[PDB]
Amino acid sequence: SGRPIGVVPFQWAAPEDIGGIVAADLRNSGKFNPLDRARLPQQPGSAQEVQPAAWSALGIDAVVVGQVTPNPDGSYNVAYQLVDTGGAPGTVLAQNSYKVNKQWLRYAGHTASDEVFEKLTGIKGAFRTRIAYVVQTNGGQFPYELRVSDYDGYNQFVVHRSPQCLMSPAWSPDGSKLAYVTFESGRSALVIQTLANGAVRQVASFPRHNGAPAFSPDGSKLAFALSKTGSLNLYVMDLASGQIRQVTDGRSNNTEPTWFPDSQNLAFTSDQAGRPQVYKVNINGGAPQRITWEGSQNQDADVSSDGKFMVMVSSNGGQQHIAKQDLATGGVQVLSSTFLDETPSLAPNGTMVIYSSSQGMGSVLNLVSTDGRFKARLPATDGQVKFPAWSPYL
Amino acid sequence: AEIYNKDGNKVDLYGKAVGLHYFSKGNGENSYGGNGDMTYARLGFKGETQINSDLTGYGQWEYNFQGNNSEGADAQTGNKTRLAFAGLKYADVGSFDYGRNYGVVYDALGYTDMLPEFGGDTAYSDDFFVGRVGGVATYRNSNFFGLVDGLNFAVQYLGKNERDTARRSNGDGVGGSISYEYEGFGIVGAYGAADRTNLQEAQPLGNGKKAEQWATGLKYDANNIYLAANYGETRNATPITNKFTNTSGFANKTQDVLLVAQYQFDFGLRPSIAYTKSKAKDVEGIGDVDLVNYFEVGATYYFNKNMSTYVDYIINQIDSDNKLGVGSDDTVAVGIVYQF
Amino acid sequence: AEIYNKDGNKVDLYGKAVGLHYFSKGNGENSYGGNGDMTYARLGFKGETQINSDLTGYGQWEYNFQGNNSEGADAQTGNKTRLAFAGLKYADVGSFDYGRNYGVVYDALGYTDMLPEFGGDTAYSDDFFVGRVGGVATYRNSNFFGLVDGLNFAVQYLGKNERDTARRSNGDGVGGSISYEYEGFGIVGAYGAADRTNLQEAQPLGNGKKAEQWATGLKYDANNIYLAANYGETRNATPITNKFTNTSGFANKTQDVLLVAQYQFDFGLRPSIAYTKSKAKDVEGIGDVDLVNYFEVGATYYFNKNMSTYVDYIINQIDSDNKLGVGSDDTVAVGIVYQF
Amino acid sequence: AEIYNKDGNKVDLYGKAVGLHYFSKGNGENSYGGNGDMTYARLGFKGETQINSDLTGYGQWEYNFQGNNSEGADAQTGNKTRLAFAGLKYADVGSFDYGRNYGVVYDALGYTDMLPEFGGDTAYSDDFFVGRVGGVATYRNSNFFGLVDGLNFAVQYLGKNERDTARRSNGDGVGGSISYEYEGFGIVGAYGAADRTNLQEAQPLGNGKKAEQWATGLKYDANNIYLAANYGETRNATPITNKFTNTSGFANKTQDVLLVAQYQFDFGLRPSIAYTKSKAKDVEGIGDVDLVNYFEVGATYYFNKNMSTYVDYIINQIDSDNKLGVGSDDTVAVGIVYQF
Amino acid sequence: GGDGRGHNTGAHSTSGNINGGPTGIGVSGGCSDGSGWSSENNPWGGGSGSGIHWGGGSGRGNGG
Repeated sequence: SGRPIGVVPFQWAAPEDIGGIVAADLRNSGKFNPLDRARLPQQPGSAQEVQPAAWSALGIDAVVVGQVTPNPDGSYNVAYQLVDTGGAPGTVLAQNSYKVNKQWLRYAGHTASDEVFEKLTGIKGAFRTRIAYVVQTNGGQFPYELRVSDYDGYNQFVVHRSPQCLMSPAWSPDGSKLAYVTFESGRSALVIQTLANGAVRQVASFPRHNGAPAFSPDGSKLAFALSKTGSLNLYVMDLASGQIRQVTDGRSNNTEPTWFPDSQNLAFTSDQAGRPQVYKVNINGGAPQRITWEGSQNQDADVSSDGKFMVMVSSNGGQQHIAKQDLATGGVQVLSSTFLDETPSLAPNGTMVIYSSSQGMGSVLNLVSTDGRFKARLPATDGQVKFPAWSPYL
Repeated sequence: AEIYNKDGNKVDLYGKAVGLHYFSKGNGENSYGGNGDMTYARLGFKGETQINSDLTGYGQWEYNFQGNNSEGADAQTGNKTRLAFAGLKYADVGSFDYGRNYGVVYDALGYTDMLPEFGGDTAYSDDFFVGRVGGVATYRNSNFFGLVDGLNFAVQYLGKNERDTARRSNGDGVGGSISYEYEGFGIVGAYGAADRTNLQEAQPLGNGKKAEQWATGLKYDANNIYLAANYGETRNATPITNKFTNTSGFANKTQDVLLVAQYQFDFGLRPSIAYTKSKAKDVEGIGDVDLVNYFEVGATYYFNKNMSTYVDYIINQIDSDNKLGVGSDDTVAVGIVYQF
Repeated sequence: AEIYNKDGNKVDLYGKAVGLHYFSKGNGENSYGGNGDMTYARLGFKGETQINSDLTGYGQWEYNFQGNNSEGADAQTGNKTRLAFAGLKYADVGSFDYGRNYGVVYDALGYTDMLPEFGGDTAYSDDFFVGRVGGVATYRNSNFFGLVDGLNFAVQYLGKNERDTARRSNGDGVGGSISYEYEGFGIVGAYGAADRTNLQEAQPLGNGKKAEQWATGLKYDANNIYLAANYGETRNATPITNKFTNTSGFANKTQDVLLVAQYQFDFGLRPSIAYTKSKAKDVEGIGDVDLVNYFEVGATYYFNKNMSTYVDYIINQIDSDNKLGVGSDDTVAVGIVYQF
Repeated sequence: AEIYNKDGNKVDLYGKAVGLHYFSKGNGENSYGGNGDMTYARLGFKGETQINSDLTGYGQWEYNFQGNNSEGADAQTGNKTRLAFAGLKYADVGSFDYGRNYGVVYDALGYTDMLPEFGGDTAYSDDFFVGRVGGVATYRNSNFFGLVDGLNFAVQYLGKNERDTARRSNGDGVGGSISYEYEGFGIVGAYGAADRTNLQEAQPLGNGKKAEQWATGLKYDANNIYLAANYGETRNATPITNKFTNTSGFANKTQDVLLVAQYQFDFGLRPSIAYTKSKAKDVEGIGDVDLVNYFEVGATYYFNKNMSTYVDYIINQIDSDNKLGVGSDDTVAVGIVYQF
Repeated sequence: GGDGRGHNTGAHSTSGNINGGPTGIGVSGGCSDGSGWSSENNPWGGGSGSGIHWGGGSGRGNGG
């Protein structure tokens, strides 16, 4: 399902397949169904060349065409136009053109992807965003790498190598830093590393476990979990002052905090009621309220950017899967169907979830659209991949 | 088979069972090999671990248990530990090991020792350098520090062993061996020299202290073919026994010549041919005599790597009047083998 | 347990440990079984490989190590290799093996040898066809080429073995055995004949050359129950020792009767009962006498396949005045077993 | 290494190979330890199975094979089975095992026996409670049913063993041991008592029936450090031999003192020092004498868990005039080890 | 006979080991949630030492 759309190969072998990137982007959202290349009624190289009747016959009311041309300085011009083939046939609804170096051809494609999607949905595009994750390679000395890549698995790079565990990265709202757990010192610590220069800020090294950092959406605070009290509980640091306040206090285990859009409430996982469930608490007035009553288990939550829903790992009758819970009704919809579904992270527009599974025996991340309509494997890495985290808008 | 390959450590348990029988005219006293049931099972373990990228350590051990024996007092007869050693492999300089292992000269004598059952009689065990012995320290170089491909050399020191019998005893010894393999062709040369202990001198046969062995080997193996020719000479090193006198000792001088030609087929078949000869000289009271002089004609069907069958017919050319009570009778052997 | 199952090859290392003890009045000279600690561990490996769809090859070996011995000179006492053979199983025609294995007559005698520790006394080891011996070549047919289900037969040739003692020696022999299993019931009949060596004839007891054994077995096994009755007769085959004369040899004639009845429970329990008797006739100077005459009463708890405990009380009915110094005392045994 | 972990059952094959050598002045008759190559390989299997959540059963067996021996009649010399037992561990009440295992007193004497090759001389084998013996039934409690952490106790019964030699024989015995480990520190106390057999009493040396052993141990191990001090006293328990008289027996009284101090480094190194002493009293015709009195100075480099090298220099302080023909010479040993 | 088959001269080695590390080969994760099972669980181990001790110590009582 999804809205059918025509994505035509771009006018030029070309250094990169931009039309294929646009099709893949629109498809990954769940909101679009780019027409199979083998069933395109034509390959117009321009809006004038578009024959609307031939697309409307197939139920397509819009067509993406474009051009890639080489520049004398070795850069490339990438341009796209979106042509109405429905109620206003032949009208151009949107278009753009821009110059990129070969290594930014995908970004040029991603640029086109962002605007057409928004034109057709009114939703800001998230195809130029990034994911962070931890890769275990087969190297001996530094088996742990914190890496970042494009959402679709291309353009991978290494951000830091470490001989010890990293987990649960979280982006600053400006996209400039990653928080993470490091054992480089010999025990657990929470640190914030600035990506642009690789500088590492040390955040916390309390007794026992230091884990599960999260940046507030407004950028002022860092939430995380300490078990110094005897069990895991949530704490918040004011990043400007460095002062830490305690939010939860109890014998239960409390971890995996996520921020609500208001930068004042957290969702988190608790065993206070026995099996894991998701709770909500204000970072000031502390008294957790259970919000999950369907199924038998819910955990590892991430609240949407409008706060209207959340995604999480839910267990109902033996099966653990990525699920979505509407926060004002209790209606639960299962999104994923893979095995060992873990560590979900939402795109900044709430339209896609990246997560880890048994796919590739751990070596592959998966995407699932939050409408449930699209699922895919990311390109395989050379190691075990865990703890994905979808960047904010970039 | 590799049973454990984890934690940068790998263990390969390798063991086999052999249902074997020897036939020959008569009771088998004079038969080359013998007669009857010779079934036996061997068990062993090899292990490696890469301590560093450029440094790894390995340990290997093998034991042989014979099944032909009865359950009475003779149950343990023929049961022993063949190999038990360890060592480390550096990246390029080479590798150094210590324990109970084959002597350098065995490296040269390996080319001829390709027969299914018989063969390698000259490579006696617990002998100075020809067979597997305990108390050796060996250094080995592969491709001369990686300088020249296919040319490798080894050096070996032999700690003295004072045992009850001169047959099993020795003293301080040294030896070396070099092997160049090029384009299928192979050449080798090994030399070993050691001093005989007082117990050894006490033997009626044999004279002198310097027990010396050396050997040269040539071969070509490829395209399902294997040719080999080892010529070795020794002084006061080879054991000899006289049934008429019921007295033993060593040979003042010995020359040995071995030749093998085996073909292999795609359908798990390998006919083999081997000529052999050994003449001892300056024997005390026996002058010069031939210890072994025979032809081989045999074959082996290889069902797979883990299953095989074989046969060997030994045409013993030794005469009955031989001056050492040696078996002057032909022989044959038929064997079946499972091995993991 | 299966340690290697790859490349159409499978290896099953099977081994166990048994903490055992024997009790009886007195030191245990006159006790049926003995007295003291009888802890022992057995190790063995079985291996198969499907060479072709219709042809597979197998090799099996087992050894027994005794723990009752000390660390001094007697460490190896009682340590031996029980089974060591190989062979191939064709699809339907049958299977043929060779090595050190049980004799065809053991196939019949298996029904009675279901006891925890004692039992199968008639199936002595290194005896002609009743127990496990070295130098046998056996062919077996399953379901008569797959024609008739449950009816299977085996044939066995026994190469002569000239050992130091008449107890462990034999000569050329042949034998056969057939077993028909129908609806849980089981029937078997086995016969073996061989020639005694000169050492055997030279023994004071025993007379004649054709050493003959044969046996018939019946059983019903189902519903956690196992009934069995084996009657076997032999000539110049069973070994016998006279403490009064301190002389051994063979029995001109022997009849043996074995009866077993064992029940099994869901909760890892298996009570057992066994009657046994053996009468020798035409003994040189002793007429007819009873070698063994006893009842069994025992039990076994099966914690799981890998763990078990058991007990057995042997009511020896043999009298002290028996003319062969046989033990006229009762006995008991208690054992615990771990096995992988 | 763990080779089979399935069906709630787990098997750990553990084995190692050791290329070893002993140096000393002279042939090595008078050397503390000896002289020459002492390479040996040990193989063993451990097995567990959780029958229930609160009840599991285990079986373990170990054997040692020596490589220093030749391939002749002496191949099996020094080859033996060290441990072979089984038993079950309940959740909290405790655990009960039986077989061939270390005596309770070994628990106390374990603190000193941390040396690479030498050490634990007082803990003789096939001795009443100090070393590994066959026919023991042991019960053990960990942390006193989980009541008090770090405090565990064990009790052991020893079935009588009537062997050919008093050195390897024993009788009914009992023993107990308690060990409290707190925050790294450790304290232990063990006591054992048994009756000597007629052969032991019949020995020229030794007098009395009650063979008694007991020991107390203290230690601290942490921060890559290990300090230990065991003091044990025994009556008619320690074996003793007189070369001048070439006669053996047991010691009417014996005091033994052991002290160990070893440091460990992050880079796979562990230097060691050990003092030791044993004085026998009320010896028949020799009054009181010192059996062993020496210093240790040694080290061990750990390449990894599976590979290691080590050296040990034993400063034997025993004088030549010792009244038992004891070796009054120093000694040294150098070893290399692979282990899976 | 048959000893020559295989039996490489020179140094002795067969194939690549599964993992790099001499003593530390596993899969991944450190910082532990104490859960014993989750994605933030480090050990990924169980049935640690269920079996009883078997003569702890070197055990070389006298000497080979």
